[PDB]
Amino acid sequence: IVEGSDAEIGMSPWQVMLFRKSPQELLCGASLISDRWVLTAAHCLLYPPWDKNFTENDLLVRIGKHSRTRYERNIEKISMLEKIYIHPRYNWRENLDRDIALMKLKKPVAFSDYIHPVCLPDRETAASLLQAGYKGRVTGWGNLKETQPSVLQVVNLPIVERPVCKDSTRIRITDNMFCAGYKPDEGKRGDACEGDSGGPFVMKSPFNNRWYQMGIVSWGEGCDRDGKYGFYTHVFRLKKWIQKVIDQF
Amino acid sequence: ADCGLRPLFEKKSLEDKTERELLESYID
DNA sequence: GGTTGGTGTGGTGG
Ligand SMILES: *C[C@@](*)(O)[C@H](CCCNC(N)=[NH2+])NC(=O)[C@@H]1CCCN1C(=O)[C@H](N)Cc1ccccc1
Ligand SMILES: *[C@@H]1O[C@H](CO)[C@@H](O)[C@H](O)[C@H]1NC(C)=O
Ligand SMILES: [K+]
Ligand code: NA
Repeated sequence: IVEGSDAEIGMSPWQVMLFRKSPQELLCGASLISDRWVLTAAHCLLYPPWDKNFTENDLLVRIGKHSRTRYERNIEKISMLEKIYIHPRYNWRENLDRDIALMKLKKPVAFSDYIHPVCLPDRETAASLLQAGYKGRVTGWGNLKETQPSVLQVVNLPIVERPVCKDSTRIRITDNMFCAGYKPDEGKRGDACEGDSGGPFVMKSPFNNRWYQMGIVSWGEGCDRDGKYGFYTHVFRLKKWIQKVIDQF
Repeated sequence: ADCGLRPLFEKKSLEDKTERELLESYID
């Protein structure tokens, strides 16, 4: 996260850390959607151009964390994965279309002041809140600049209209993506960056006070560049696939 | 069920330090 | 202690 700040304790209790077993390192963010299911970006698990291809046994998830690196004894929960589910039409070759994956924990996690699931949006909530100029919030332990933090970072960013997103990049945008970020002379800055993928872009409903995950950190070109925007997987548009995997498996 | 409500914030009627920015984007 | 124990500097920083 570029130009963000340190998260408060328990500010993002659905934030999950995807951690590699060997070598021991942070891979990506992720989000807690139920006591057994964690959502992330597909590219965090499968990206053949970088020779990335993880199995359920290569990974742990770390739930409840604040510190990037230190083991937060009796606060965080480290869970092994039962199974990973990558969208069958995840398009890693072209533009990361449908950059989405589900991870089923072996055992359910107990909720706490530090661990609590985020809501997934329905049609009513997405129509209402996912509008250009409204702001959401992104969180992660990824880089502080294009190349980092001691603790989880947060930044709030405005949703950008589809035309501007489309014009800001030569990558082909799809309806399974949105972009967010300040325009070049808008008065503020900020962005997700490498290492923040799979983290949630959330919005607070002013009608029922709940947080909804509208996006997944998916991709950008550099970080916090003028005239460029962060791209996010559009969770609502992929919600049928989410529901099918959870209902089946 | 009680998704999206934070024990240390919503549940305690406490605001985090920047959430007001979010709510303002909806109404100025 | 702490966002958390204790033959308490490591197991994971100080
Ligand atoms: C895996 C994530 O940590 C990362 C998030 C980067 C977010 N950036 C900004 N500015 N918000 N995603 C990536 O690094 C993805 C994975 C593959 C390459 N990639 C990129 O973002 C490239 N920089 C651009 C790109 C290349 C290929 C296909 C789509 C995008
Ligand atoms: C990823 O790895 C699995 C084995 O874990 C293998 O079956 C497959 O060849 C790989 N998939 C891709 C798309 O490279
Ligand atoms: K200690
Ligand atoms: Na930008």
